[PDB]
Amino acid sequence: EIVMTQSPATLSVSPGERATLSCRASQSVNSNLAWYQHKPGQAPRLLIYGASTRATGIPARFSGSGSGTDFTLTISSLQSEDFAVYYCQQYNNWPLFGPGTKVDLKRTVAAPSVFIFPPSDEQLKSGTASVVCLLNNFYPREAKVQWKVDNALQSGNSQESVTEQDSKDSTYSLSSTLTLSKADYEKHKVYACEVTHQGLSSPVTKSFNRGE
Amino acid sequence: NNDFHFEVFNFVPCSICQNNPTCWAICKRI
Amino acid sequence: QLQLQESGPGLVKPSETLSLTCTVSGGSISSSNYYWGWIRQPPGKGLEWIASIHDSGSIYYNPSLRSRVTISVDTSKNQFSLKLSSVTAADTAVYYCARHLVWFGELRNNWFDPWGQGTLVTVASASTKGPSVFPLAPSSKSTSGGTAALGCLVKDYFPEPVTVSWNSGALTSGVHTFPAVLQSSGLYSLSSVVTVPSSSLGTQTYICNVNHKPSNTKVDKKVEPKSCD
Repeated sequence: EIVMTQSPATLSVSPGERATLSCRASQSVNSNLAWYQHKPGQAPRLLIYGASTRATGIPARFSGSGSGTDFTLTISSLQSEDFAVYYCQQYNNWPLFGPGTKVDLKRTVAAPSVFIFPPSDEQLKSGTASVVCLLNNFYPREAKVQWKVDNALQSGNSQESVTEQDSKDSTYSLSSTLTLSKADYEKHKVYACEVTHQGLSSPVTKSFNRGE
Repeated sequence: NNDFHFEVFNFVPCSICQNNPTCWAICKRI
Repeated sequence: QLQLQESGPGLVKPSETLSLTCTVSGGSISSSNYYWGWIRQPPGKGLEWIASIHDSGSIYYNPSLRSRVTISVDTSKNQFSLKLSSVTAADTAVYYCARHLVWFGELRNNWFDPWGQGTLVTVASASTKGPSVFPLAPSSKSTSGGTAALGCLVKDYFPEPVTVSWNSGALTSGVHTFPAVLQSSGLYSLSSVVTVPSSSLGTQTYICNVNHKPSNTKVDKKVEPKSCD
C-alpha cells in the first residue's frame, strides 16, 4: 500500500521568492509522479507529470524534481496569482494523491475597514435579529471580533467566516454575525463590534444605536 | 503494492500497452 | 478547447444511489484512446479517484470502491455517467469528472488532464429548504471614506450551495461572498457584501441575485439604505 505525504501542510511566501514544496512516498514510485494546482472554486490543473515534465501551457517558473520516494515541486518568483493548494499524485500502480499543501502569500500588514449592519426589518417580522459587522481587506488573517450590547459583552451567540486569500491584493475579509431574538434585540439599545488587530494601533469599535 | 495492477481493471485493452511485454500478456484486442 | 461539465443532484437520500453525468465538449470521446473518469473530494479530506471508462468499454477501478461503482459511456451524446450505490454520509463530496490518460508505454501515463469544475453532492436524511434573503443595508455606519458597504444575507437553506451575483453579473468588483456557516438549526447561512462608491448610493441600484439550485429557489433582493429615522 503506497502512502503519499506532503510537507509542509501550509506555507507562507513573500511575493517573488521561490516556494519549494515536498511530496514523499512510503515505497518507491520511480518517476510515476504528477503535480496539480487547485485554485479555490476553480478546476484542478495539471502542472507537472513525469516528475520532471511540465505539461503544455505551464510557465517555466514551475519545475518538478526527484525520484523514488522524494519529490520536490518548486515555484520560482512566486506571484500573488499562484495562491492555491498543490497535490502530488503517484501513478506507479494506480492514482493516489497526497494530502496537499496550501500556499499562502505574505504582504505588508493592512488594517481592516469595519462596517456594521443592523438587522433587516423584514427579518424582525420573523422572530430573530442578525447583527453583522464586517472587516474588509485586511492582513494578516488573525483578528479578534468581540460583540457588545449595552456595553454587555456576549459569548456563544456569534459566528465568523473568512474569505479565501484574495488572489489580487492578498488580503482577507471577515464577517461576524451576532444572532439574537426579536425580543431581546429590543430590550437593549447599543450594538457595538470591537476589533483588535495587527494593523490597528489600538482596538476599534463600530457601533450603532437602534433606529439611529 | 506497485508494478501495474491489472486486476483493478475489468480487462486491459491492448490499445494502451505499447510495446510493454507484460501488458501484452493480459491485453485483449478489440 | 476540451471542456468537461458535471451535472447531477445536489441532494441524495442515504441508502440510495447517486448518479452524475459528465458532458464533454470540444472534443469527441469516440474514437479516442482516453479513459474518462470521476474523482471526488469529501469536505476537508484528500482527493480520491473512483473509476474511469474507455471508449472500448474497459473500466479502470479504484479497488476500495469497485463493489459500489457502475460507470458507463454514451458515445453519441458525448457523455459518461457515474452511479454510486448504497450511499452514506461518507459519500458527501465534490465530484469531479476528468479525462484520464492511461498508457503503459515507455513513460507511463496515469493522470487526469483536464478536469471539470466539480459538483457538490450531499448525502442527507433531510429535505431541501430554500433560503430567505435579507438586505444588509447601507448606513452612515457602513461607510469609510468615499466607499460604502452593502450586501444581502442568505439564510436558513439546505443543502449547499447557493450562488450569489450582483446586478445580474454586471457588478463583480469589490464583491465578497463568504463561506456558508452551519447554524445550530442544522441549516446553512451565508452573506454576500460589496463595496461601492458611496457617491452612487441613491443613484445606482444594487440587487443581489441568489440562486439555490437544489430547491429551484431564485431570489432578487433590492438593497436600499434602511429608513433612517
